[PDB]
Amino acid sequence: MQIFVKTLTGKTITLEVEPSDTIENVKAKIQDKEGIPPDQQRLIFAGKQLEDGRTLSDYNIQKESTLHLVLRLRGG
Amino acid sequence: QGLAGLRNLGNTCFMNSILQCLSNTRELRDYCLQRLYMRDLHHGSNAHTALVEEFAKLIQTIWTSSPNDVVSPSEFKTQIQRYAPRFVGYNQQDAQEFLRFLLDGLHNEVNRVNLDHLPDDEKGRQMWRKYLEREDSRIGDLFVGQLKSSLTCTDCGYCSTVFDPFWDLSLPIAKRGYPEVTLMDCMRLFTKEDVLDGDEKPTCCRCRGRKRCIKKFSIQRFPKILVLHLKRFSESRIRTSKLTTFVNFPLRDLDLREFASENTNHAVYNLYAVSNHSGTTMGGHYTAYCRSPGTGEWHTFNDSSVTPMSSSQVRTSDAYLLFYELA
Ligand SMILES: */[SH]=c1/[nH]c(N)nc2[nH]cnc12
Ligand SMILES: [Cl-]
Ligand SMILES: [Cl-]
Ligand SMILES: [Cl-]
Ligand SMILES: [Cl-]
Ligand SMILES: [Cl-]
Ligand code: NA
Ligand code: NA
Ligand code: NA
Ligand code: NA
Ligand code: NA
Ligand SMILES: [Zn+2]
Repeated sequence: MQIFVKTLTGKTITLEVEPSDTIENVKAKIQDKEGIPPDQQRLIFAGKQLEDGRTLSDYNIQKESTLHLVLRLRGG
Repeated sequence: QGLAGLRNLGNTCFMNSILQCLSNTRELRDYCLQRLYMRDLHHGSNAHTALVEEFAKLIQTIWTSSPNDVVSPSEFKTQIQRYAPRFVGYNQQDAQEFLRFLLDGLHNEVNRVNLDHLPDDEKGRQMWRKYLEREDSRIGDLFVGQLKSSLTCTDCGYCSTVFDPFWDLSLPIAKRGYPEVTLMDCMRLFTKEDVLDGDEKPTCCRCRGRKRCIKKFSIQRFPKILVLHLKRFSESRIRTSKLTTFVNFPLRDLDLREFASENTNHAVYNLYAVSNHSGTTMGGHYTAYCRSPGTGEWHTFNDSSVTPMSSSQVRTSDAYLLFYELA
Protein backbone atom coordinates (compact mmCIF):
# COMPACT_ATOMS: atom_id res chain seq x y z
CA MET A 1 0.00 0.00 0.00
CA GLN A 2 0.97 3.63 -0.36
CA ILE A 3 1.01 6.32 2.31
CA PHE A 4 2.22 9.91 2.19
CA VAL A 5 4.54 12.12 4.25
CA LYS A 6 4.11 15.91 4.35
CA THR A 7 7.73 16.99 4.65
CA LEU A 8 9.54 20.07 5.93
CA THR A 9 9.13 22.77 3.27
CA GLY A 10 5.81 22.29 1.46
CA LYS A 11 6.21 19.03 -0.50
CA THR A 12 4.72 15.58 -0.05
CA ILE A 13 6.48 12.24 -0.72
CA THR A 14 4.94 8.85 -1.43
CA LEU A 15 5.99 5.69 0.42
CA GLU A 16 5.36 2.06 -0.47
CA VAL A 17 4.73 0.27 2.80
CA GLU A 18 3.06 -2.79 4.29
CA PRO A 19 0.77 -2.66 7.39
CA SER A 20 3.37 -4.80 9.17
CA ASP A 21 6.15 -2.25 8.45
CA THR A 22 7.75 -1.03 11.68
CA ILE A 23 8.00 2.69 12.42
CA GLU A 24 11.81 2.19 12.07
CA ASN A 25 11.29 0.78 8.56
CA VAL A 26 9.14 3.84 7.64
CA LYS A 27 11.84 6.15 8.99
CA ALA A 28 14.45 4.31 6.86
CA LYS A 29 12.21 4.77 3.81
CA ILE A 30 12.02 8.49 4.57
CA GLN A 31 15.80 8.68 5.03
CA ASP A 32 16.22 7.13 1.55
CA LYS A 33 14.20 10.04 0.08
CA GLU A 34 14.89 12.97 2.42
CA GLY A 35 18.36 12.22 3.87
CA ILE A 36 17.13 12.73 7.44
CA PRO A 37 18.47 10.32 10.08
CA PRO A 38 15.68 8.19 11.62
CA ASP A 39 16.76 9.29 15.12
CA GLN A 40 15.96 12.93 14.15
CA GLN A 41 12.56 12.22 12.56
CA ARG A 42 9.27 12.53 14.39
CA LEU A 43 6.17 11.34 12.58
CA ILE A 44 2.76 12.55 13.62
CA PHE A 45 -0.52 10.91 12.70
CA ALA A 46 -3.92 11.56 14.28
CA GLY A 47 -2.16 13.46 17.11
CA LYS A 48 0.15 10.56 18.02
CA GLN A 49 3.89 10.52 17.55
CA LEU A 50 4.72 7.14 16.01
CA GLU A 51 7.06 5.06 18.20
CA ASP A 52 9.89 2.71 17.15
CA GLY A 53 9.01 -0.93 17.89
CA ARG A 54 5.43 -0.40 16.77
CA THR A 55 3.95 -1.05 13.29
CA LEU A 56 1.65 0.90 10.95
CA SER A 57 -1.14 -1.59 11.78
CA ASP A 58 -0.63 -0.83 15.53
CA TYR A 59 -1.83 2.68 14.72
CA ASN A 60 -4.67 1.78 12.32
CA ILE A 61 -2.77 3.61 9.54
CA GLN A 62 -4.58 2.87 6.23
CA LYS A 63 -3.74 3.46 2.55
CA GLU A 64 -3.26 7.08 1.53
CA SER A 65 -3.06 8.36 5.15
CA THR A 66 -0.58 11.18 5.57
CA LEU A 67 2.24 11.28 8.11
CA HIS A 68 3.47 14.71 9.22
CA LEU A 69 7.29 14.96 9.41
CA VAL A 70 8.73 17.27 12.06
CA LEU A 71 12.14 17.53 13.72
CA ARG A 72 13.12 19.16 17.03
CA LEU A 73 13.84 22.52 18.62
CA ARG A 74 15.52 21.35 21.81
CA GLY A 75 15.19 23.76 24.70
CA GLY A 76 15.43 23.98 28.47
CA GLN B 1 -5.44 35.15 39.01
CA GLY B 2 -3.25 32.44 37.36
CA LEU B 3 0.03 34.37 37.35
CA ALA B 4 2.22 31.80 39.12
CA GLY B 5 5.60 30.83 37.62
CA LEU B 6 6.86 27.27 37.34
CA ARG B 7 10.17 26.19 38.85
CA ASN B 8 12.81 25.13 36.37
CA LEU B 9 13.76 21.56 37.40
CA GLY B 10 16.75 21.35 35.05
CA ASN B 11 16.26 22.19 31.36
CA THR B 12 12.44 21.88 31.87
CA CYS B 13 11.33 25.27 30.41
CA PHE B 14 9.95 23.34 27.34
CA MET B 15 7.58 21.63 29.77
CA ASN B 16 6.76 24.85 31.65
CA SER B 17 6.03 26.72 28.38
CA ILE B 18 3.50 24.07 27.39
CA LEU B 19 2.02 23.90 30.93
CA GLN B 20 1.35 27.64 30.90
CA CYS B 21 -0.27 27.46 27.45
CA LEU B 22 -2.57 24.71 28.77
CA SER B 23 -3.19 26.58 32.08
CA ASN B 24 -4.56 29.43 29.96
CA THR B 25 -6.65 27.16 27.75
CA ARG B 26 -9.95 28.31 29.36
CA GLU B 27 -12.00 25.11 28.91
CA LEU B 28 -9.10 22.82 29.92
CA ARG B 29 -8.37 25.00 32.98
CA ASP B 30 -12.09 24.95 34.01
CA TYR B 31 -12.18 21.18 33.58
CA CYS B 32 -9.42 20.98 36.22
CA LEU B 33 -10.67 23.81 38.51
CA GLN B 34 -14.26 22.52 38.60
CA ARG B 35 -12.81 18.99 39.16
CA LEU B 36 -14.90 17.58 36.27
CA TYR B 37 -12.13 15.03 35.44
CA MET B 38 -12.85 13.10 38.68
CA ARG B 39 -15.89 11.26 37.28
CA ASP B 40 -14.12 10.80 33.91
CA LEU B 41 -11.09 9.13 35.45
CA HIS B 42 -10.69 5.44 34.73
CA HIS B 43 -10.60 2.83 37.45
CA GLY B 44 -8.21 -0.11 37.61
CA SER B 45 -4.67 -0.04 39.05
CA ASN B 46 -1.76 1.22 36.87
CA ALA B 47 -4.08 2.95 34.47
CA HIS B 48 -1.91 6.15 34.69
CA THR B 49 -4.44 8.14 36.82
CA ALA B 50 -1.67 10.02 38.64
CA LEU B 51 -0.83 11.88 35.40
CA VAL B 52 -4.31 13.48 35.22
CA GLU B 53 -4.33 13.98 38.99
CA GLU B 54 -0.92 15.69 39.06
CA PHE B 55 -1.66 17.79 35.96
CA ALA B 56 -4.98 18.98 37.42
CA LYS B 57 -3.40 19.69 40.84
CA LEU B 58 -0.78 21.85 39.06
CA ILE B 59 -3.43 23.85 37.17
CA GLN B 60 -5.36 24.25 40.47
CA THR B 61 -2.20 25.51 42.27
CA ILE B 62 -1.41 28.02 39.44
CA TRP B 63 -4.97 29.45 39.63
CA THR B 64 -5.02 29.75 43.45
CA SER B 65 -1.58 31.37 43.93
CA SER B 66 -0.69 35.01 44.61
CA PRO B 67 0.95 36.68 41.55
CA ASN B 68 4.72 35.87 41.30
CA ASP B 69 4.43 32.72 43.43
CA VAL B 70 6.67 29.93 42.10
CA VAL B 71 5.01 26.49 41.81
CA SER B 72 6.99 23.23 41.61
CA PRO B 73 5.89 20.75 38.89
CA SER B 74 8.19 18.03 40.30
CA GLU B 75 5.31 15.63 41.12
CA PHE B 76 3.81 16.17 37.66
CA LYS B 77 7.17 15.52 35.98
CA THR B 78 7.51 12.16 37.80
CA GLN B 79 4.14 11.23 36.31
CA ILE B 80 4.80 12.40 32.72
CA GLN B 81 8.18 10.59 32.49
CA ARG B 82 6.56 7.33 33.72
CA TYR B 83 3.94 7.77 30.97
CA ALA B 84 6.59 8.74 28.39
CA PRO B 85 10.13 7.60 29.39
CA ARG B 86 11.81 9.88 26.80
CA PHE B 87 11.27 12.69 29.36
CA VAL B 88 13.10 10.75 32.10
CA GLY B 89 16.22 12.93 32.03
CA TYR B 90 16.93 16.60 32.57
CA ASN B 91 17.84 17.08 28.94
CA GLN B 92 16.60 19.79 26.63
CA GLN B 93 13.46 18.70 24.73
CA ASP B 94 11.05 19.80 22.00
CA ALA B 95 7.85 21.52 23.34
CA GLN B 96 5.72 20.17 20.50
CA GLU B 97 6.93 16.63 21.16
CA PHE B 98 6.11 17.18 24.85
CA LEU B 99 2.62 18.54 24.02
CA ARG B 100 1.78 15.48 21.91
CA PHE B 101 2.81 12.95 24.59
CA LEU B 102 1.15 14.96 27.36
CA LEU B 103 -2.22 15.35 25.64
CA ASP B 104 -2.14 11.66 24.61
CA GLY B 105 -1.59 10.68 28.31
CA LEU B 106 -4.36 12.90 29.60
CA HIS B 107 -6.73 11.80 26.82
CA ASN B 108 -6.10 8.07 27.44
CA GLU B 109 -6.89 8.48 31.14
CA VAL B 110 -10.31 10.23 30.71
CA ASN B 111 -11.36 8.50 27.47
CA ARG B 112 -15.17 7.84 27.78
CA VAL B 113 -14.67 4.60 25.77
CA ASN B 114 -15.79 0.47 1.10
CA LEU B 115 -17.47 3.92 1.05
CA ASP B 116 -17.28 4.73 -2.72
CA HIS B 117 -21.07 4.94 -2.89
CA LEU B 118 -21.10 7.86 -0.41
CA PRO B 119 -20.67 11.55 -1.25
CA ASP B 120 -17.46 13.08 0.21
CA ASP B 121 -19.19 14.81 3.18
CA GLU B 122 -21.08 11.65 4.23
CA LYS B 123 -17.95 9.52 4.00
CA GLY B 124 -16.19 12.05 6.29
CA ARG B 125 -19.08 12.05 8.79
CA GLN B 126 -18.97 8.27 8.95
CA MET B 127 -15.17 8.19 9.39
CA TRP B 128 -15.57 10.78 12.13
CA ARG B 129 -18.16 8.75 14.13
CA LYS B 130 -15.91 5.67 13.64
CA TYR B 131 -13.05 7.70 15.19
CA LEU B 132 -15.11 9.10 18.10
CA GLU B 133 -16.14 5.54 19.11
CA ARG B 134 -12.44 4.84 19.75
CA GLU B 135 -11.36 8.31 21.06
CA ASP B 136 -13.91 10.24 23.11
CA SER B 137 -12.71 12.56 25.87
CA ARG B 138 -12.86 16.11 27.13
CA ILE B 139 -9.27 16.54 25.81
CA GLY B 140 -10.50 15.46 22.36
CA ASP B 141 -13.53 17.74 22.78
CA LEU B 142 -11.00 20.62 22.73
CA PHE B 143 -8.16 19.67 20.32
CA VAL B 144 -9.41 17.23 17.68
CA GLY B 145 -10.28 18.12 14.09
CA GLN B 146 -10.51 16.20 10.82
CA LEU B 147 -8.56 16.66 7.63
CA LYS B 148 -9.79 15.67 4.17
CA SER B 149 -7.12 14.57 1.72
CA SER B 150 -8.13 14.33 -1.93
CA LEU B 151 -5.81 12.50 -4.32
CA THR B 152 -6.59 12.83 -8.04
CA CYS B 153 -5.05 10.73 -10.82
CA THR B 154 -4.10 13.14 -13.65
CA ASP B 155 -4.63 10.41 -16.24
CA CYS B 156 -8.10 8.93 -15.48
CA GLY B 157 -9.38 11.70 -13.23
CA TYR B 158 -10.35 9.37 -10.39
CA CYS B 159 -10.16 11.19 -7.03
CA SER B 160 -9.65 9.07 -3.91
CA THR B 161 -10.56 10.84 -0.64
CA VAL B 162 -9.45 9.98 2.90
CA PHE B 163 -10.14 11.56 6.28
CA ASP B 164 -7.38 11.88 8.96
CA PRO B 165 -8.05 13.17 12.47
CA PHE B 166 -5.60 15.77 13.81
CA TRP B 167 -4.85 17.25 17.24
CA ASP B 168 -2.61 20.00 15.83
CA LEU B 169 -1.30 21.18 12.43
CA SER B 170 2.40 21.27 11.59
CA LEU B 171 2.84 23.96 8.97
CA PRO B 172 5.73 24.44 6.54
CA ILE B 173 7.08 27.98 6.57
CA ALA B 174 6.89 30.07 3.42
CA LYS B 175 10.31 31.06 2.11
CA ARG B 176 8.72 34.01 0.19
CA GLY B 177 7.01 37.02 1.81
CA TYR B 178 6.34 40.31 -0.01
CA PRO B 179 6.73 42.41 3.08
CA GLU B 180 6.68 39.49 5.53
CA VAL B 181 5.82 35.76 5.70
CA THR B 182 2.30 35.49 7.21
CA LEU B 183 0.51 32.60 9.02
CA MET B 184 -1.94 32.54 6.09
CA ASP B 185 1.04 31.92 3.69
CA CYS B 186 2.00 28.92 5.86
CA MET B 187 -1.59 27.55 5.95
CA ARG B 188 -1.61 27.91 2.13
CA LEU B 189 1.60 25.88 1.82
CA PHE B 190 0.00 23.18 4.01
CA THR B 191 -3.29 22.99 2.02
CA LYS B 192 -1.81 23.47 -1.45
CA GLU B 193 -2.07 21.15 -4.45
CA ASP B 194 0.94 18.85 -4.05
CA VAL B 195 2.21 17.31 -7.26
CA LEU B 196 3.21 13.67 -6.88
CA ASP B 197 5.33 12.75 -9.89
CA GLY B 198 8.70 11.21 -10.81
CA ASP B 199 9.91 9.25 -7.80
CA GLU B 200 6.72 10.19 -5.95
CA LYS B 201 4.15 8.82 -8.45
CA PRO B 202 1.41 6.97 -6.57
CA THR B 203 -0.10 3.83 -8.04
CA CYS B 204 -3.56 4.54 -9.45
CA CYS B 205 -6.01 1.72 -8.50
CA ARG B 206 -8.02 2.41 -11.70
CA CYS B 207 -5.15 2.87 -14.13
CA ARG B 208 -3.28 -0.08 -12.51
CA GLY B 209 0.08 1.69 -12.81
CA ARG B 210 2.06 4.62 -11.44
CA LYS B 211 0.63 7.97 -12.48
CA ARG B 212 1.19 11.67 -11.81
CA CYS B 213 -1.30 12.65 -9.11
CA ILE B 214 -2.33 15.83 -7.31
CA LYS B 215 -2.91 15.69 -3.55
CA LYS B 216 -4.78 18.36 -1.58
CA PHE B 217 -5.68 18.93 2.10
CA SER B 218 -8.76 20.76 3.33
CA ILE B 219 -10.23 21.00 6.84
CA GLN B 220 -13.36 18.90 7.22
CA ARG B 221 -13.86 19.57 10.97
CA PHE B 222 -12.27 22.46 12.87
CA PRO B 223 -11.23 21.96 16.50
CA LYS B 224 -12.35 24.23 19.42
CA ILE B 225 -8.67 24.80 20.15
CA LEU B 226 -6.37 25.01 17.12
CA VAL B 227 -2.71 24.43 17.80
CA LEU B 228 -0.42 25.44 14.94
CA HIS B 229 3.19 24.16 14.97
CA LEU B 230 5.61 26.05 12.68
CA LYS B 231 8.13 23.71 11.02
CA ARG B 232 11.24 25.73 11.90
CA PHE B 233 13.64 23.12 10.44
CA SER B 234 15.98 23.24 7.43
CA GLU B 235 16.25 20.46 4.83
CA SER B 236 20.00 19.86 5.41
CA ARG B 237 21.02 16.16 5.07
CA ILE B 238 24.21 17.02 7.01
CA ARG B 239 23.59 19.59 9.77
CA THR B 240 19.96 20.44 10.27
CA SER B 241 19.33 23.99 11.42
CA LYS B 242 16.55 26.19 12.70
CA LEU B 243 14.54 28.44 10.40
CA THR B 244 14.21 31.74 12.20
CA THR B 245 11.95 33.49 9.61
CA PHE B 246 9.57 35.97 11.14
CA VAL B 247 6.01 34.62 10.71
CA ASN B 248 3.34 37.25 11.19
CA PHE B 249 0.35 35.69 12.88
CA PRO B 250 -2.78 37.55 13.95
CA LEU B 251 -3.97 38.07 17.54
CA ARG B 252 -7.56 38.25 16.38
CA ASP B 253 -9.89 37.16 13.56
CA LEU B 254 -7.96 34.31 12.05
CA ASP B 255 -10.61 33.24 9.59
CA LEU B 256 -9.85 29.81 8.14
CA ARG B 257 -13.08 29.56 6.08
CA GLU B 258 -11.09 29.30 2.82
CA PHE B 259 -9.35 26.08 4.01
CA ALA B 260 -12.67 24.41 4.85
CA SER B 261 -14.11 21.52 2.84
CA GLU B 262 -17.53 23.18 3.21
CA ASN B 263 -18.34 26.89 3.81
CA THR B 264 -18.61 27.67 7.57
CA ASN B 265 -19.31 30.68 9.85
CA HIS B 266 -17.61 28.82 12.69
CA ALA B 267 -13.88 28.72 11.70
CA VAL B 268 -12.79 32.10 13.15
CA TYR B 269 -10.13 32.04 15.87
CA ASN B 270 -8.48 34.36 18.37
CA LEU B 271 -4.95 33.78 19.66
CA TYR B 272 -4.56 33.08 23.40
CA ALA B 273 -1.10 31.52 23.84
CA VAL B 274 2.34 31.17 22.14
CA SER B 275 5.25 28.87 23.02
CA ASN B 276 8.54 30.59 21.97
CA HIS B 277 11.88 28.96 21.40
CA SER B 278 15.15 30.91 21.34
CA GLY B 279 18.19 28.91 20.27
CA THR B 280 19.31 26.49 17.59
CA THR B 281 17.99 22.92 16.97
CA MET B 282 20.46 21.49 19.47
CA GLY B 283 19.80 23.79 22.37
CA GLY B 284 18.01 26.87 23.54
CA HIS B 285 15.42 28.41 25.87
CA TYR B 286 11.58 28.24 25.91
CA THR B 287 9.17 30.98 27.10
CA ALA B 288 5.39 31.40 26.81
CA TYR B 289 3.15 34.38 26.15
CA CYS B 290 -0.43 33.79 27.35
CA ARG B 291 -3.69 35.72 27.55
CA SER B 292 -5.55 35.29 30.84
CA PRO B 293 -9.03 33.85 30.09
CA GLY B 294 -10.53 36.12 32.82
CA THR B 295 -8.90 39.53 32.25
CA GLY B 296 -7.91 39.27 28.55
CA GLU B 297 -4.43 40.66 29.43
CA TRP B 298 -1.10 39.12 28.18
CA HIS B 299 1.81 37.98 30.34
CA THR B 300 5.25 36.54 29.67
CA PHE B 301 6.03 33.35 31.55
CA ASN B 302 9.80 32.97 31.65
CA ASP B 303 12.11 30.93 33.92
CA SER B 304 9.65 31.25 36.89
CA SER B 305 9.24 35.02 36.25
CA VAL B 306 5.72 36.19 35.24
CA THR B 307 5.55 39.71 33.78
CA PRO B 308 2.83 41.80 32.08
CA MET B 309 3.28 42.47 28.37
CA SER B 310 1.50 44.39 25.65
CA SER B 311 -0.33 42.63 22.79
CA SER B 312 2.17 44.49 20.54
CA GLN B 313 5.00 42.38 22.02
CA VAL B 314 3.28 39.02 21.34
CA ARG B 315 4.40 38.52 17.68
CA THR B 316 8.07 37.54 17.45
CA SER B 317 10.22 35.36 15.17
CA ASP B 318 10.69 32.98 18.15
CA ALA B 319 7.03 31.84 17.99
CA TYR B 320 7.01 28.07 17.56
CA LEU B 321 3.55 26.90 18.71
CA LEU B 322 0.43 29.06 18.41
CA PHE B 323 -2.71 28.30 20.45
CA TYR B 324 -5.93 29.64 18.89
CA GLU B 325 -9.48 29.36 20.29
CA LEU B 326 -12.77 29.27 18.35
CA ALA B 327 -14.09 32.82 18.75
S1 LIG C 1 11.12 27.86 33.05
C1 LIG C 1 9.51 28.49 32.78
N1 LIG C 1 8.55 28.77 33.73
C2 LIG C 1 7.28 29.24 33.36
N2 LIG C 1 6.28 29.52 34.21
N3 LIG C 1 6.92 29.46 32.08
C3 LIG C 1 7.81 29.21 31.12
N4 LIG C 1 7.61 29.39 29.82
C4 LIG C 1 8.77 29.00 29.26
N5 LIG C 1 9.69 28.63 30.18
C5 LIG C 1 9.09 28.75 31.37
CL1 LIG D 1 8.99 19.79 1.64
CL1 LIG E 1 9.68 -3.11 9.13
CL1 LIG F 1 10.38 9.65 17.10
CL1 LIG G 1 -6.12 2.53 41.24
CL1 LIG H 1 20.26 26.08 14.12
NA1 NA I 1 -5.52 9.47 17.69
NA1 NA J 1 -4.53 11.01 0.43
NA1 NA K 1 -0.71 -2.77 39.34
NA1 NA L 1 -6.73 10.02 -0.82
NA1 NA M 1 17.14 18.07 7.84
ZN1 LIG N 1 -5.82 6.72 -12.95
